[PDB]
Amino acid sequence: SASAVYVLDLKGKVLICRNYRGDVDMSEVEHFMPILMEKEEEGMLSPILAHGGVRFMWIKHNNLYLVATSKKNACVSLVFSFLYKVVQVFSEYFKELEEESIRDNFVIIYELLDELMDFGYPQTTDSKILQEYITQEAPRPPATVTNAVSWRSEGIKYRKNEVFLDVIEAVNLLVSANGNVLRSEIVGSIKMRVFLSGMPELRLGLNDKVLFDNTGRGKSKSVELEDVKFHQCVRLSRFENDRTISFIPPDGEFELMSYRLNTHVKPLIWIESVIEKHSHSRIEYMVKAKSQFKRRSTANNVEIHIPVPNDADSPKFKTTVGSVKWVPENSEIVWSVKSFPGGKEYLMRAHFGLPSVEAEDKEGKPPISVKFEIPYFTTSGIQVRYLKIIEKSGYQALPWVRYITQNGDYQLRTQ
Amino acid sequence: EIFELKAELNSDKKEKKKEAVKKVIASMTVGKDVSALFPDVVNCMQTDNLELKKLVYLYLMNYAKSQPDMAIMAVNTFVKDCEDPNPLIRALAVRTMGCIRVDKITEYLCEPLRKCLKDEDPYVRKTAAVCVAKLHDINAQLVEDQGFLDTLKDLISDSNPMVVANAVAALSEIAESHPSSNLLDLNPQSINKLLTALNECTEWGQIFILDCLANYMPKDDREAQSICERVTPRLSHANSAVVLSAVKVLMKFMEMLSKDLDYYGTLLKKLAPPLVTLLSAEPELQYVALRNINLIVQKRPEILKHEMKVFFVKYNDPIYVKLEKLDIMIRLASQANIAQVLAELREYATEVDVDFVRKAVRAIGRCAIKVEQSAERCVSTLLDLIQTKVNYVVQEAIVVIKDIFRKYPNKYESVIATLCENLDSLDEPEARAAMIWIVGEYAERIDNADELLESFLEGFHDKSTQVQLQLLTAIVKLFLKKPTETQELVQQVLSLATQDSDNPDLRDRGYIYWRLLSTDPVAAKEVVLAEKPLISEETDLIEPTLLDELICYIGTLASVYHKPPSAFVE
Amino acid sequence: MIHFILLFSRQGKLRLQKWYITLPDKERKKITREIVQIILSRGHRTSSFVDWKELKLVYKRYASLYFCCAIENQDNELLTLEIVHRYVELLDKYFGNVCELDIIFNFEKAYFILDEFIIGGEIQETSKKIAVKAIEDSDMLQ
Amino acid sequence: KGENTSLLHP
Amino acid sequence: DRKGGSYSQAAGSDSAQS
Amino acid sequence: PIRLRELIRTIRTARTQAEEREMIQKECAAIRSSFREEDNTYRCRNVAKLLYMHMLGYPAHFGQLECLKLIASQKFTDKRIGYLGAMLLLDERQDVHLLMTNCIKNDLNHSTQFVQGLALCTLGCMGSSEMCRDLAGEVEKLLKTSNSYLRKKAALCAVHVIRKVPELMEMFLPATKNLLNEKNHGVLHTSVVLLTEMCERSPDMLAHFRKLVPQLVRILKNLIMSGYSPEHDVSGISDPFLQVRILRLLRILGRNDDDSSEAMNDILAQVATNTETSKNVGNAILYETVLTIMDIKSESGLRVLAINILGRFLLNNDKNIRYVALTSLLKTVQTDHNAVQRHRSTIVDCLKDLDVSIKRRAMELSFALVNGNNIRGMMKELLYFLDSCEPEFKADCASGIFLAAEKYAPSKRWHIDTIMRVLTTAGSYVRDDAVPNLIQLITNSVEMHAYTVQRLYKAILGDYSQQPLVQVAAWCIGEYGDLLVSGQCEEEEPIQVTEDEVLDILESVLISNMSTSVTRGYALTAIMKLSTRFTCTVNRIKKVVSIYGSSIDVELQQRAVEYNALFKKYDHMRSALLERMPVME
Repeated sequence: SASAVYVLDLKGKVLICRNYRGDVDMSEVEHFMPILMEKEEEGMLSPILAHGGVRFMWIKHNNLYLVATSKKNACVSLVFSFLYKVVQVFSEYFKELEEESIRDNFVIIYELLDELMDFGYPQTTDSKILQEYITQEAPRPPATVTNAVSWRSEGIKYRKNEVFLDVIEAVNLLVSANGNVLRSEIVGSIKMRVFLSGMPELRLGLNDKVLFDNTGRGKSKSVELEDVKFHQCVRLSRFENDRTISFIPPDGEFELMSYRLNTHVKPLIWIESVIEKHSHSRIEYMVKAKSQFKRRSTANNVEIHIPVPNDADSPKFKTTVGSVKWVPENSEIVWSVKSFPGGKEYLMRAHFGLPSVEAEDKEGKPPISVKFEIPYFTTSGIQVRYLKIIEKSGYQALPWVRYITQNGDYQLRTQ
Repeated sequence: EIFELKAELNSDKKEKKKEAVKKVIASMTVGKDVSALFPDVVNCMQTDNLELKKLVYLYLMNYAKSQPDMAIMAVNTFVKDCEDPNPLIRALAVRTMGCIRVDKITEYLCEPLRKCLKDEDPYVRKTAAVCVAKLHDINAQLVEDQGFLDTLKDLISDSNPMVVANAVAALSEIAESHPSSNLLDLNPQSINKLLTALNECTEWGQIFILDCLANYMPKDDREAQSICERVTPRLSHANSAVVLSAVKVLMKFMEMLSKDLDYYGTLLKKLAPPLVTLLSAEPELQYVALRNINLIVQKRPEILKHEMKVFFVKYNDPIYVKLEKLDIMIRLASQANIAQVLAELREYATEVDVDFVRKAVRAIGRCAIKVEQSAERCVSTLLDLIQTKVNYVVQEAIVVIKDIFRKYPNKYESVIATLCENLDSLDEPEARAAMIWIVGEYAERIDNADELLESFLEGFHDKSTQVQLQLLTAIVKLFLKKPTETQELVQQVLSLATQDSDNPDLRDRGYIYWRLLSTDPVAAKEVVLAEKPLISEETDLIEPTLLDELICYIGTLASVYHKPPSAFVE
Repeated sequence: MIHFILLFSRQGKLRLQKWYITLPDKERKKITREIVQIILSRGHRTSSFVDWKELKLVYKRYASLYFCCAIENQDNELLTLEIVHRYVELLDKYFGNVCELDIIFNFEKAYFILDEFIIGGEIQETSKKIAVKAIEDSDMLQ
Repeated sequence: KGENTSLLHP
Repeated sequence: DRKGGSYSQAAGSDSAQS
Repeated sequence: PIRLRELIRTIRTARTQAEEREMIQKECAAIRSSFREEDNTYRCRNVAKLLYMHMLGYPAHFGQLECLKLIASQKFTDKRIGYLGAMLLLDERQDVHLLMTNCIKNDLNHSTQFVQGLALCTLGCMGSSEMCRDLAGEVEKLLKTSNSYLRKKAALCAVHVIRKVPELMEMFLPATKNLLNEKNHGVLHTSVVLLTEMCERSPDMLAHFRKLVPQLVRILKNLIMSGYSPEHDVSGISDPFLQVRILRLLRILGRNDDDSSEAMNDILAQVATNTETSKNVGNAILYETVLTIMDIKSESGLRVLAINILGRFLLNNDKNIRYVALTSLLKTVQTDHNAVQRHRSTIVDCLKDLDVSIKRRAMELSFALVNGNNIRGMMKELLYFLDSCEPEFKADCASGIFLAAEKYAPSKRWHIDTIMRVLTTAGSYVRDDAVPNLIQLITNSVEMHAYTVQRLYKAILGDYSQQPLVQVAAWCIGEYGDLLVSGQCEEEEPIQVTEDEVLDILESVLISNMSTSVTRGYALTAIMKLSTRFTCTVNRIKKVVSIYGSSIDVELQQRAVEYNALFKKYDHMRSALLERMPVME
């Protein structure tokens, strides 16, 4: 129940604001900046500010704070969802999120803000649907918004019906400094880039553990996703009844389903780090990386970030495989590897000096994070079975999909 | 500038009118008071171009309260535009009519609102529903006089799921501001009809549809079972707010569910994966998810019993998320994951957040106090932290030890020697007072208690009132226990706190202690050094009456602030 | 003696800093932040004089960039303003049409001029031409 | 701008 | 080619489940 | 070798604070790499970049040894950079300037006049407790030289050493003898400053330093006569710094002697009329002369002229002039207090001024001008100012009002009423430290207790969130329960006190969430004392004490346990230790 959603800037200047209820004076935005400065300087800064009886909820964008003031006990979650939808719409319409576009497309920006929500109640959220009525370069509103299918525009015609899927894997590993992995969760991501003619209704079928058990085929390798969240086009009733994944695919790239379950397998990369840090004399980086993934798989663009000392200087690198570059901006050593075949073992020996003068304050021990990304690898073993592409006119579809395994929250606690 | 803009706007060329409108819009956005030119733009309002009409409407809405008198020259244009064949123009006019905060302007807009109430366009229906809600918020009496309640009620029973959701949201908002009199509650048929359109409502329509169920109170288990069965699919929605609304609805319905039936177990099993999914959301919604979990934790704590790994704060997690993670872990602390909690707290004590370090120390102390099975582990962790040579950590460990001693001091005699020499030079009032109290109450395992208290007696008359009282209590306890080595110390303390102490409460305490010492030293052991009863810890659980009310208020501002809905609004 | 002298801009950026009192770095930063906040939250008719922490915090900025001084409560107030005006005039004469851009670029020269003008919070050069001649001679040395 | 302006304008 | 795993053809449904 | 200008431009090109920090770290990495290699060619540029970064707010701990290495270098630019680094990033608590003593000693005998002056300035700016001990001998050696450009530096170094080491002033007595004939203004100013510092440090040199009064008077007369000069003449004031120093020395000299005051009386009289205050320098000189006259035993005419000058300056619209006049009036509060009463209207009007400093000065002057006859009249004005005072001035106004009431209160009843009104109006602005003073004042007064007890009872039932007022009310109840309610042992006629409302109020305060554990202790002590003081409501507080003995606070729990033990096992001895506490000053 936000009173007015506004777009601010890094210097406190409001790029654009649009009142929806009018219950709060527009001059309250001036006090938002001092309140944020005080909260940050005292550690009490939070996304939802509070200026007396009015709460100033704001989120940090690429360059501006999307502040949405409110007065009553409105749905904070609803405000957050509206802000996320607005951010997605801005990203779709504007390729850049900075002050260069905020002051460059205000003519269409005002119309989009007016059309998106009214009186604090969001009404339009389809970026593709909104692009059919609001353009920066007007006809009646499309019937798709009025119709039940607001995620599949009818009448779309394509020369070919090719859909590019994406089996994106997220390997999140939380290895403590004691050597044990605490948080080992893998989040699936079934994203498809559908480009076909008409309004096809995808009939998804994969190797799910629940589906195999229900059909009686619970004996092969089936993925038991702890959390499975369908997209907007996905029908909740069909999945609730018999795990029937039937929905109308959108026009373009969209996230249909996203698996989320814990992992009980060994890490794909085993990283052993050593710290022979002399007392203000030198430091040793006994970093050893063991690839626990299958030898048939290669981790392309592997970047094992090793945090070096804050005041460290004059580093010397004695490694075996992979380029090592010390970036002073990040204050860490990135064990950069172009391609890392599975089962590889790379040994590195860092050595640098330290200033004689001791530091006045501690710097902390940031965790070691790697940026491995091995495509065409399915650690979870979930295999897609079929995708029921049905059209009223009738056409032969040629769906495509690629499985990509990358490194997510794969942080390693430092000693 | 202003004169040139006025001359351009007073011309018959559309090309210059568009440029003038763009310049005026840029000036207002740049922070220029362009309300003085509002009457000039009034003449250049009825234009065929759709781009300039939106700008004119926006300028009028933004220049309506500033110049209410000059706004009387816009009713005719709105009335003319309220019948345009283009649905977009009608929707824009409906939105602009409700956005004008004019008391004398909404009076003449009732006829267009009545005409557009039966608008065939679903977008037009939504726009009229929004305009009716805006008019009712501006004038509840005007809305009642116009008789729009019947039309809003009949809107929910028509086609257009988006328009139906908008009408339901408008009705809920009107009833939200209403005094509960003549409520818009509906029977099970209306609930079933809304559930049938729930699968057809949009992302925003789902929230509006689920908000209505938050007010209805089920009376039968079969109806509750059907409602739970229909709300179960809502947990598989990518919209986090829709997931939050569905969780709130399920929790509200669980207040009438029967634990004997298997529906409660299935609902509990299906709620944990939703919580796990919500915990990995965006940082802005992470705090909301944590607040919702904390609010629902006190109601059914057996749902998230096995959800402990996800409660760990991430390295890149925000400060607000890090603070909430510790509270979630403390609320969900159990003996099964005691070792994991201790390991996380030990890792959380090596960070650089001083506030984060203090919060971690407080959480560790709360976990140690709640569960006596890990008391030895907590004591060992506190000793290691004290040996960590951290000033804030040292004060936190001293406070934790002092709190633990008053709670479980039966087997706390093995730590007095270690804490006897732990760099007592710290001047923190919360740590020095705790150390003094621990020494006074635990003045048996330390053979040099009198010598340690000598250093703290140099500035007793100007240390602190609480510190002075604690030192006096420790001296009295030491004299009562061992008066051979503290016979002169008690007299010195009485002289310093009775003659050179000007504190009223401190002076009274010193006088009482002196009177007790001069009356009967034998009785002082049974009067001053008595065995205190069990200390009643402050229960962190909210009151049952407040918990039930917070259950209905799910997703609102009151859940993050942990305050009553009427205790935070103005 | 002047405890500290700091040249701070209107936006809050500090162009000069010279403290004659030995304080911790965190404490010095906190004091500077508090002084900037007090100056940034002060009007144009406040007399340019503040008794902060029992210190005569005198603020008088002749341009966008402001200037501050901190003297003990034992001398007159107008003397600080006269000294500040004299220092500004000497800096302008040494540089020639001093602006904010040149102050950042000539930070080392500004520090040298301040050292040659006032040392330890006390006035070191009463005349305006002798100090300028000495600064020019020192610069010409290489 | 406001930074290129003279401190005293002399 | 393309980094992240080459695109592969997909079926229409579980032919082995009727 | 990145130049400082390039770094400044790069910093100016950065937008985000994180981006600025990243750029600063990127530059510092190269700087540290160059420093670790023992680079000596482009060391000046690295030093300048490091100084700019340190001024920008980045750590510079690693860049300390490079400054020490460059300080002992031979290049003039390197020496200047090292001196700047030592002055900026070197401090007494740094501990890295200890090795710089050898470099300073080596540079102390340098032939170049720029290196020696820079070293002297650095030593003065970073004077330490141990460096001055090993550098005191060198400072005195340069003090007897004839270098005009170095005489001021030597005087400044001596003054800094004396300030840092007050026990080293004994070695400077014979070095400054016969130095009042310096033609250069800087050398004379340095000598005057050194003499003033020596006089202010200890009074042993006042007699020896008081002999040069005629020379100082003649110098001041000559300077006043020489009103035209190219150097030191700003805004028509020639050598304003020298005149200010002379006025300060005259004020500090002879502050308690008659011959010194009489010798400089003519100079003060001539200056008080032969000076124009149109510019800021003239106003400052007039203020300094007025302060010197006020601080010395001057003539009645000088005092009248100073009062007239202060009164004329009080009407000036300048905020700085008004602040200076207020400060002068506050300084001359005890002295010429009778003549200060003529500006009562101005003092009252200054409270309403739109200047925070002006308002504070007016409030301080009003507080210092409170006498034994205008206290009653000024009480209403003080209450009005406190009621409509700024949030930062409410606590100070309340403290000043309490001090004025405790110092020159016309009567105990009026003072008690004023204190009660302040406590009711102060709320969260009354300092907690004043609570013991108020308790002592209440205990000392033993004649007005029934009215005070009734007022405290009335003001405590209304609100309880005021910690100082709540504590004062609790202490008053505990001390005068025997007088607050009369004949309340059993049921009686309806009166203000019924013997049960006090217990309920105390229980609510103890259980109220608006307790800081200090008022809770006072309430518990009052409840315990009410067992013997009050005999009407008995056998009911024992249950509360037993229940209150398990409180979360360790001290509160111990107090509750002791109270329960006393109530359950020492019922007959309760009155044996409840005697009234003694009253002392």
